[PDB]
Amino acid sequence: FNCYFPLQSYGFQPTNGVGYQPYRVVVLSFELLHAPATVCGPKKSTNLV
Amino acid sequence: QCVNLTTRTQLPPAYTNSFTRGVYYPDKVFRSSVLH
Ligand SMILES: *[C@@H]1O[C@H](CO)[C@@H](O)[C@H](O)[C@H]1NC(C)=O
Repeated sequence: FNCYFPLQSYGFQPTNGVGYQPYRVVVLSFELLHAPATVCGPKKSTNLV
Repeated sequence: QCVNLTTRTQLPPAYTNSFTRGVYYPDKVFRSSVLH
């Protein structure tokens, strides 16, 4: 009474419908202008004028 | 490791005031000759 076990598991079966099909979710997070950016795409740098 | 110092003596939590302490550059953004 007034006591529940919070830890639970997601039921995963390959025959379940699309509602129960697990989707791996990778949330992409970033910081803007808070530091020099060390991650930048392969965009070739140019000369300075 | 867990060995206590013998001659060590406790002291009450005395307090001390600071003057300019706590002032720093907020971040990598630079400013000069201005008041922000
Ligand atoms: C020192 O002695 C106290 C009281 O017996 C003990 O709780 C503690 O674990 C010992 N070790 C240190 C260095 O605090």
